[PDB]
Amino acid sequence: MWRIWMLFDPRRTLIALFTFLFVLAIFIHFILLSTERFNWLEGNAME
Amino acid sequence: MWRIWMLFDPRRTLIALFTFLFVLAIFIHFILLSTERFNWLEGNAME
Amino acid sequence: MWRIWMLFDPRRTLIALFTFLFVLAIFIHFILLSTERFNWLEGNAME
Amino acid sequence: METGALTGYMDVAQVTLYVFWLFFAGLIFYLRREDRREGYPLEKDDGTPEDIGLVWFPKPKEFTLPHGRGTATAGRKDQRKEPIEKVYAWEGSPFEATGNPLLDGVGPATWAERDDHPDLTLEGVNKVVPLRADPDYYPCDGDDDPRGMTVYGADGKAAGTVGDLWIDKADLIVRYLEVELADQPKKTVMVPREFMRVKGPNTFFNKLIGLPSTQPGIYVSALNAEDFKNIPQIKGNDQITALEEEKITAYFGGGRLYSTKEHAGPAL
Amino acid sequence: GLSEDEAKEFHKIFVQSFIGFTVVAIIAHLLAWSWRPWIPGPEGY
Amino acid sequence: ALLSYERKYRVRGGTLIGGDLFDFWIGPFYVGFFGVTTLFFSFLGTALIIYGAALGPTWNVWQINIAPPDLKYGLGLAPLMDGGLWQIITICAIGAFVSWALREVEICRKLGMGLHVPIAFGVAIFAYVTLVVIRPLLLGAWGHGFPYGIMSHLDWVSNVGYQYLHFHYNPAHMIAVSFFFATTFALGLHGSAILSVSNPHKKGDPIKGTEHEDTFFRDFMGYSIGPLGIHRLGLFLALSAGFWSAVCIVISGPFWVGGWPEWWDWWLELPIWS
Amino acid sequence: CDDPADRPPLDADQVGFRGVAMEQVKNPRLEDIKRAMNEVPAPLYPPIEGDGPMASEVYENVQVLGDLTADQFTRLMAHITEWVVPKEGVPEDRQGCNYCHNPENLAEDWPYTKIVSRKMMQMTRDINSNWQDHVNPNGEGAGVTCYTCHRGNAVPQAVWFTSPEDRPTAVGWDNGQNHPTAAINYSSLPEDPFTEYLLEDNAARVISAKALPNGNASNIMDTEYVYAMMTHMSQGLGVNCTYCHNTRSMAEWSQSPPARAIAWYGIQMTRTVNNNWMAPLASVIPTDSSDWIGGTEFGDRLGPTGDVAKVNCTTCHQNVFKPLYGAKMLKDHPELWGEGDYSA
Amino acid sequence: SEYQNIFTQVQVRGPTYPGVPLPVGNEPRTGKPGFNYWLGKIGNAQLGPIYLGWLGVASLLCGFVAIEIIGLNMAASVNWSPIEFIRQLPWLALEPPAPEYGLSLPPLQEGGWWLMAGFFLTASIILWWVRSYRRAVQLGMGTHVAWAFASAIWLYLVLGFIRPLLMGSWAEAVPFGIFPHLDWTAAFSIRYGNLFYNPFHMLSIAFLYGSTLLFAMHGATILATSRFGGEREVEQIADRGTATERAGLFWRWTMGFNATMESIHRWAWWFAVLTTLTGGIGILLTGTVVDNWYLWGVKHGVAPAYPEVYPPTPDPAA
Ligand code: BCL
Ligand SMILES: CC[C@H]1c2cc3[nH]c4c(c3C)C(=O)[C@H](C(=O)OC)c4c3nc(cc4[nH]c(cc(n2)[C@@H]1C)c(C(C)=O)c4C)[C@@H](C)[C@@H]3CCC(=O)OC/C=C(\C)CCC[C@H](C)CCC[C@H](C)CCCC(C)C
Ligand SMILES: CC[C@H]1c2cc3[nH]c4c(c3C)C(=O)[C@H](C(=O)OC)c4c3nc(cc4[nH]c(cc(n2)[C@@H]1C)c(C(C)=O)c4C)[C@@H](C)[C@@H]3CCC(=O)OC/C=C(\C)CCC[C@H](C)CCC[C@H](C)CCCC(C)C
Ligand SMILES: COC(C)(C)C/C=C/C(C)=C/C=C/C(C)=C/C=C/C(C)=C/C=C\C=C(C)\C=C\C=C(C)\C=C\C=C(C)\C=C\CC(C)(C)OC
Ligand code: HEC
Ligand code: HEC
Ligand code: HEC
Ligand code: HEM
Ligand SMILES: [Mg+2]
Ligand SMILES: [Mg+2]
Repeated sequence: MWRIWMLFDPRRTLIALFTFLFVLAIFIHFILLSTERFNWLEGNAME
Repeated sequence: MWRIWMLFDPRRTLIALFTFLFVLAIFIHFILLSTERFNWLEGNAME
Repeated sequence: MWRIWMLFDPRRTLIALFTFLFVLAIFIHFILLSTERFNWLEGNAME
Repeated sequence: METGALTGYMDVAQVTLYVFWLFFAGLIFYLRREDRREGYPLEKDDGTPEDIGLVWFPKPKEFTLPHGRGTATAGRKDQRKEPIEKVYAWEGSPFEATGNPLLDGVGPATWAERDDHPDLTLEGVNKVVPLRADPDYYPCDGDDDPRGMTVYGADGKAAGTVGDLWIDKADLIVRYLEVELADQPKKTVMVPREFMRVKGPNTFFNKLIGLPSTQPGIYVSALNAEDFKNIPQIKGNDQITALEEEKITAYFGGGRLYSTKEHAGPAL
Repeated sequence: GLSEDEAKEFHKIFVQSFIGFTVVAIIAHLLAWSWRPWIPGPEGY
Repeated sequence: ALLSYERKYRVRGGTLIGGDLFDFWIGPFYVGFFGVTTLFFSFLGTALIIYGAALGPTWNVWQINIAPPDLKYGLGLAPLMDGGLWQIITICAIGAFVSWALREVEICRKLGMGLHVPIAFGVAIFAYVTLVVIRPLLLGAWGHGFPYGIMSHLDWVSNVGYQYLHFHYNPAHMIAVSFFFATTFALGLHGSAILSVSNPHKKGDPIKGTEHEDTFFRDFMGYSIGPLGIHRLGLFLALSAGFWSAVCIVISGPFWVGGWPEWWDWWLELPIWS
Repeated sequence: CDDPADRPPLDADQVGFRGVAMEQVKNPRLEDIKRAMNEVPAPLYPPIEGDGPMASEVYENVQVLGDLTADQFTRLMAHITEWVVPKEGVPEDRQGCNYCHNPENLAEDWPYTKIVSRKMMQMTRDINSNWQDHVNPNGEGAGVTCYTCHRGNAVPQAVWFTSPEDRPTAVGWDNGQNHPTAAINYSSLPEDPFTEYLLEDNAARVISAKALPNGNASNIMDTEYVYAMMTHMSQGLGVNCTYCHNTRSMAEWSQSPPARAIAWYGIQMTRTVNNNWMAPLASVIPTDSSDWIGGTEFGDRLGPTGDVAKVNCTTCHQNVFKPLYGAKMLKDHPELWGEGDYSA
Repeated sequence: SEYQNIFTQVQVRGPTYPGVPLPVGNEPRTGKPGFNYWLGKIGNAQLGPIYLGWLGVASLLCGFVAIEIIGLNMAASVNWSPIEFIRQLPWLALEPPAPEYGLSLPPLQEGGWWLMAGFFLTASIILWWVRSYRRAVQLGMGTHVAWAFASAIWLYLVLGFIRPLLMGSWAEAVPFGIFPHLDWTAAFSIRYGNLFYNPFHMLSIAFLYGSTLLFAMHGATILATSRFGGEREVEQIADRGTATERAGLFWRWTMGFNATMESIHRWAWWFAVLTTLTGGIGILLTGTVVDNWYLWGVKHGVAPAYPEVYPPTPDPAA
């Protein structure tokens, strides 16, 4: 599995991976803020 | 089936496959969110 | 029929065929999702 | 006060509009200054300079050229003696050539004093070269190869045959046609691409349908076949200088007025 | 431009990680089915 | 009076009409025969517009309105104060615009240039005559032309647009707007590209050639059309914007009377998804 | 393009000042078809203006036609049969004037149509009396009969139901718009401006009264509802926006043609009939959809939400600036004049 | 019949140009450049290579997320029917948030998706802008593209972000749809009293007309002088030739004044950017500081008064 860096540049992959992870993290945080139950700022009552 | 890598370049195949897999995963999650039964964030009752 | 690969390049044919099959499969799944009877996620009653 | 109001009648939108009018007036004034970087100061019909002031005429713009060619100054004054005479004495009168305007570089045949050095690519080699000096470049398949076709003048008379193609390395396009003259005093002549029309079986409506060309060749409506011999000659081989480019293209530009005379005189 | 030895080695890693992806997905689908099955039936849930 | 390089080009010939008699300059302007006719039609049209402004209710520049005749006058000439003045000015405008184009032809011939500019201006003239002649002719009344006023013809555009309840849904208008948006987008890119190479980021840097121009757009958007292509495409987009504008207004009324969104029911009612 | 196609020659009427482009260009060939479609059927026989026994005395179950002479009562029965009962596709037991009646005894309100017809009798006379500001603008209006909004059909061809509320979904929210709808010209405008303005009392006004901002809470989304409503009004009358507006000054009533004022009364009158006459019918019209005369062949009597088919401007303008091109059909039927005068 | 320089008659083929060597600190260019015959008919035949650095991949990913949110929501609006998706595609949209939520974060049911798509589309556009800046600097060229791009972003930002921020409602913003955003455009003018009377809308149109006019002039002028090498504009700027002289003289003799080869592109640059610059200001003014543009026009003596062909209609609602 270490051979994955034989095919892909470790620097370029890390840039692409970090960009993907932050975009996904922002996407998921944004989706939760767009829900009634999981908006920790609005604080709607459970159930 | 190892001969598929004599035809397909492993690098661009992996880039295409990973981009392919993420789009399909995003599609299915979006489709489930659009339904009443499988929207886990909203959590409608069953039956 | 084995001589079609002397005319069709196996790499480009497989790429076009695999892409075509996935697009068709998504097309058919989406068509069924739109129908009332075959929407397996909505679960409309039969008959 | 109303939310947008300023002085009862004045409002924010009105003063914002006037702020732009000030900026636009300054921008037009700035743009007109840039327009005066070439062709100024103005001169009278006899050559006497006109007064430009200082708020309009900007300081000379100095472009540093690549390839160690030095620096270039906008507003270069051409030094060649003008072989023209004013037809009338009043200002605004046309000028008449005191000789042959086609060869003297006057009117539509006028050429500027461009650099006497060939244009170079970023790598540093000549930009415009004949196809004989670089086999790495070839005419594209699907386009008729001018090499071999006979070149016809404006009067329909044959003027020569294409001997080579001069191409631009930066932009993969034919720049000039090297034409071996049918009439000989091997004298070759340069025909710019924009002054010629290719009429082969691969141009369009002929490759699409499959029709052969009835009379394939290179057609030049700018000059008659007799005037092809006087097209300015390039000093060297496999290299064309920017000044030589200007003189060849200026000679063709004046052909419609001085060679074929179809623009000479009113239509009706 | 892959030689036969490297093609086999890529396929061996490709197959193993494909199984790992599929096995994790299989577990995810088993958990999803135990949560809410997605095949309606004649009555439709 | 002359640019430093202008004297050699101020030669005789290239005219279409008049030949020698009108072949001269007044300051920077070349006159020619069509320059005289341009001045004649421009002065006459401007004087009649100012006369209509004087006889109008106000001297306000935005509010001056030379309206066309009533629709009841049809294709005939109305009284001057009842839209006839607009009809005369329209003829003067067409005479001035065509003379201006033909004047540009003479200047093009005198300089050895191609006729691209007068032809491109012809598209602009075609749009005007579509608005002021062709569409009124197809509708059967000169009163369908737009009025000659800075703000009054904007009211005309609004009312014609809402004569079809949604002018955005006009298919040719959709094409024409995209071309107008495309040519401005291309113009901004092209002006930026030429300025970027002639004005490098670091002051007093070597000037960049066509290789840098191509490389930037290949680096940026993956394709560079080249110095020749951008002027071909830019002229094409600008002329397509002018041409499809004429099409969009000429089909509104003469060839379509209902709401423009109605027209799209052909697409919705296609037998493949009816 | 349309049948007949839009091409020269064309007709154009100018409503505003010259050059303001306040005009309507329409197809003369399509106009000829519309004029043929909007031809008023001739009355069966002239009105019985003479006196006689009252309808309430001869017949026992008369609630709304109590002021009618027995001869006038019979004349109205014959005409409404021609106006409402279609002579094509009706079940055998509801043909002729048995559509609203039990043949054995006519005093029985067995079919729901008779109870509905009673409500429409009051609604038609209420329109002709209390809404003359629209249908009789200055004493010379055409008025309204049953044929005006029915045109020989059991159910008017132009009706509207309240749009059912979309299921609350996390993905795919459309906000009641973003789909091509024929009622609003196949645009993406809100599909249901009718309930907003023709059911509840909402003024279709969004434009501020002063140049600078003030207490105007109207947002862009609710002008799209006004736009959708005005698209229907223009489409339902076969006119354009300039028929009622100088669109450069759209809110300015001083620059609007007088047709706008009449159209305003049409909005008030259409809202009133939808609330006072159409909506209460839900308790009368059977919901089984098999008890409807002819089933669903004549059209849906109820909507997805169970609401009654309500009245549009298109309901009985039917793409004409005036119903039946302003033909005075009500003048020949004094029985449907409640309190207004429609003679001559 | 002479050659009009509309289509390249003879294309030549050779080695593909990989671009000028980028300085250290830049990613390698991606793709294998190839020649397209039909593209070479009008301009350069070479397609690619492209530069995909961190900004390029980040902008592509952010733009992909925004497009997916829009596309999947429009697909969900037609019940995931691909037939209805294609048929109704111009009519579908990702609707902006409901007005009841103001500037607060809306749920997915009532416009939460629009805010995410707008956020990721804005991030994609912003990352594309700095990429436009960076690609110019790395080549040593001036950053004229980035600042012309910033003007376009300025109007985009005020349309969907800045004006809704000033109005305190995301509902004021533009739907992500083809026809619905035309409906929003029409409704915007209707709501605020005939945006024709917005003076900055007038200015934006004058520059939009002028930009189209300028490219019609400039494109035709360069094509008419390309026979003298007019298309090689940067070479003409550094070393003026007869093509520049003829181009300037044609316009000097026509309208009495002219530009240079460099300064015409300054006219081109400014007319284009002023279209969105004036337009963005005009959009920012309406609703915040002017609420009825026609009434603003009558207040400032802009709106013409027309003779009454009918008596003024009293408002029946008192
Ligand atoms: C009934 C309709 C109204 C009207 C309502 C409006 C409204 C509302 C607006 C305009 C605007 C304008 N109007 Mg107007 N307008 C009217 C009539 C006209 C008429 C005419 C002859 O009738 C003309 C010529 C115009 C022309 C114009 C332009 C001058 C101006 C748009 C500039 C521009 O190019 O931005 C277009 C470019 C952009 C908006 C974005 C720029 C680039 C961005 C960054 C693109 C990003 C691409 C992205 C990454 C792609 C992926 C996206 C995803 C796939 C989703 N209008 C009438 C009066 N008009 C705009 C303006 O600013 O005016 C003040 C504006 O907001
Ligand atoms: C078709 C592509 C675009 C285009 C192209 C184009 N326009 C051109 C050219 C070209 C190629 C020229 O060569 C020519 C020129 O000389 O440019 C400087 C020109 C030109 N385009 C001009 C304007 C112009 N172009 C416009 C549009 C466009 N032009 C298109 C978008 C517009 C718009 C949309 O509003 C305008 C206002 C001029 C600056 C110029 C033509 C000058 C001309 O015709 O000169 C002779 C006439 C006069 C000097 C005055 C005549 C006055 C009349 C006798 C009376 C007034 C009549 C008029 C109808 C009044 C209307 C008033 C109301 C509308 C307020
Ligand atoms: C001066 C004002 C004018 C102007 C100027 C202007 N526009 C500009 C610029 C300039 C100067 C640029 O430099 C910039 C540009 O890039 O130009 C080439 C741009 C631009 N103007 C654009 C559009 C545009 N401009 C417009 C208008 C205008 N632009 C004005 C008229 C308009 C209109 C009228 O609405 C539009 C639509 C773009 C072409 C571009 C900016 C593009 C951008 O920011 O993109 C960011 C990245 C993305 C959104 C990527 C999304 C697409 C990907 C393909 C996603 C998918 C990834 C992956 C392939 C998924 C695979 C999935 C499959 C496996 C299933
Ligand atoms: C596999 O892929 C499939 C689904 C095919 C994908 C295909 C998708 C398709 C076909 C998509 C089609 C998309 C279309 C047609 C889109 C049309 C878009 C149009 C015409 C848009 C026009 C105008 C829109 C504008 C001007 C929107 C502007 C929005 C802005 C500026 C939003 C800004 C939002 C921000 C900055 C959000 C910030 C987040 C905050 C700060 C609020 O967080 C609290
Ligand atoms: C049927 C019961 C009607 C409905 C529903 C609506 N209208 Fe009407 N309208 C109706 C009649 C019989 C008449 C004729 C009155 C007359 O002058 O003879 C009208 C008239 C109008 C007009 C005036 C037309 C003109 O040229 O002046 C307008 C503008 C009008 N109606 C508009 C209108 C609108 C917008 C409606 C829906 C909200 C509407 N009407 C409903 C009968 C009926
Ligand atoms: C337009 C304003 C109308 C006038 C005038 C009259 N009617 Fe009507 N009617 C109208 C509508 C929109 C509907 C549909 C209501 C529904 O739920 O479908 C009706 C319906 C009827 C019916 C019922 C038809 C059926 O269900 O089979 C009848 C019997 C009927 N209308 C009769 C009727 C008569 C006799 C009228 C003149 C006095 C009359 N209607 C006027 C709209 C309008
Ligand atoms: C007559 C039949 C009309 C036609 C055709 C159109 N409109 Fe209208 N509009 C009409 C009336 C009577 C009213 C007043 C509504 C009320 O309840 O008071 C309106 C109102 C509008 C408005 C709102 C005006 C305001 O003060 O905010 C707008 C924006 C509007 N109308 C636009 C409009 C458009 C775009 C039309 C063409 C498609 C259109 N209207 C047609 C009457 C009539
Ligand atoms: C030619 C066929 C018809 C005849 C002969 C006829 C005859 C009559 C008679 C005699 C009555 C009075 C019944 C009584 O109270 O004793 C009556 C009432 C009534 N008819 Fe008709 N009718 C006919 C068609 C219709 C139609 C088609 C409708 C529906 C559109 C209709 C609607 C009514 C209504 C609503 C009443 C009750 C009147 C009231 O309550 O004021 N009739 N009809
Ligand atoms: Mg819905
Ligand atoms: Mg909308």
